[PDB]
Amino acid sequence: EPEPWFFKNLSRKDAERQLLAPGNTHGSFLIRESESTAGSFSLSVRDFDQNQGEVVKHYKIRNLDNGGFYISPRITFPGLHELVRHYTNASDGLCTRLSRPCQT
Amino acid sequence: EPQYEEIPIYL
Repeated sequence: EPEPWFFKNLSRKDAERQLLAPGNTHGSFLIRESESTAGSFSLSVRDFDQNQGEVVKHYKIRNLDNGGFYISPRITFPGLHELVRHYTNASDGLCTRLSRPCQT
Repeated sequence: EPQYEEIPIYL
C-alpha cells in the first residue's frame, strides 16, 4: 500500500526516537530515505546489545542499476518488499531478524 | 560521517 514500514521522510534522529518508543521491541524496524547519501534508503532496526540494552542500528540500502536493492551485494532484491520479506524470514547476517514495523 | 552497519563476510 502505503507499506507500514515505509517512513520515507523520517530523519535518522527521529527514526531512533520512534523505534525506542513504547510498543516496539527487538526486530522492530523502518525503511527511510537516506540522510547522508541522497538517492539511497536506510534501514533502521531496534536491537538488543548484551551490555547496553535497547539500541537502534542503521544499514544502507543501495541501488543496483534500475530496479535492484541490496544491503550486501551477496543478495539483491527486485523491490524493497522482497528485501523486508527476506530478513524477516532469517537475519542472514543482519544484526537481528526483522519482526514488525515501527508502531506509531 | 554517521555510523552504518555492514553484513559481515564469513572468514
